Amino acid sequence: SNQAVKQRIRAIKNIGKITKAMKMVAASKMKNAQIAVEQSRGLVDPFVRLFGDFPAVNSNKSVVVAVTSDKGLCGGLNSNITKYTRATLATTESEGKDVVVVSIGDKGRSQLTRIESQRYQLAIADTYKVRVTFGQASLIVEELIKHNPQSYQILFNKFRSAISFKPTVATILSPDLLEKQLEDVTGNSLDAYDIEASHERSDVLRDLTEFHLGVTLYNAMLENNCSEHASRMSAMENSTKSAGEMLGKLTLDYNRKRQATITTELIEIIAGASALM
Amino acid sequence: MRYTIMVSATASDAAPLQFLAPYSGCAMAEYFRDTGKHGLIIYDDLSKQSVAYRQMSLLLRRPPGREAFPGDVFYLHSRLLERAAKLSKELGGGSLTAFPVIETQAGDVSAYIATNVISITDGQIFLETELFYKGIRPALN
Repeated sequence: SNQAVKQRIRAIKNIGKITKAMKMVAASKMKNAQIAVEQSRGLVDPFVRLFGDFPAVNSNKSVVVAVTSDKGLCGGLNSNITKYTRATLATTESEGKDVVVVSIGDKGRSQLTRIESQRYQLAIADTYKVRVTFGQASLIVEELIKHNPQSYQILFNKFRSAISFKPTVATILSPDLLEKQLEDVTGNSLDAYDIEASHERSDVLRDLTEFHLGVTLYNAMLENNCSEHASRMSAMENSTKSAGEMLGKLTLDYNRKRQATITTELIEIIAGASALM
Repeated sequence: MRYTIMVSATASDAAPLQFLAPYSGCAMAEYFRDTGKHGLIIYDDLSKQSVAYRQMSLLLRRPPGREAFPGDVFYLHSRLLERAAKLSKELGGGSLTAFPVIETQAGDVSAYIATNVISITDGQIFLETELFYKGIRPALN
């Protein structure tokens, strides 16, 4: 029974080196993806000051997108926005709203089905395999104009620093389905702007909210992918602590068995010698 | 010192003098138990008294035990600590309060002499070495 406790120190010592490799694998991936997050934060805000920010609208049809990770050593990141999904998918539920639940990331389809499966329609995955691009985030967005909701709900984790990741609900309204209806104040707040398009205001806003959808989608799965690497970094430093505290209790247990087996094999030698002498 | 007796069997002394020193001191503290007064006895490192008794038993060529202890090392401490009693009213009402001290190696309380005195005494005062390093003193677990 002194080799079973020695082969466990074989296990915990390499786990404590696997999980310290993944701590700095996810730490170098946190900083070379930070040079893409703050660049992508630029294009988000001219749409949030042109179209405002209207999360609490009573739309007829909605598409909620909880964008999660693909790999799952994140440490409760893909579950924290899953509870924040239904916290958002019950506040805006006010009159019997049609909802399409979409998951970006392979860890979303395994957790949104547990919470809300009948209004779930789409599952995008394998998106962080090479990198996240705007042309990829346009095709993911263009599959959400196949359904025609009045609003879009994007649930993601805003990468603030390596420690804090507050969840975000970014709302995109369909062009004149509900968006100009919410700008209408004693006239309109959209009538200040001179339209310089080929065609009308009704179909330049059709061009402009798909562009507002594709920008916020590209930022969401880029802020989340950098919030993924910084939660795996805090998860793989809590499991090297746990594989060094387990390794410490297992070396104390091994040294006790090492001492007890030298005493046991010695008493077996003296007893066999005292029986002859 | 006006109320204290100091029985001392140091590390240079013979192992039968260290084995006997808690019984010598218990007999002096039993004077106050048996006359209606109240005693307090501290056996500092009763784990060192079992090591001194392990030495005398191995040199008497008695067979080793679980941790090379004589096997009667429970009776070494049980017959000692049973003398710390609260006597009845017809015996005077005197008392003797024992505080045995056991040194533990790396927090392991599942050792032989540690688990013996736990199954003799009425309670424990566990002193954690991690609460002691944080400055929480007395480091009462």
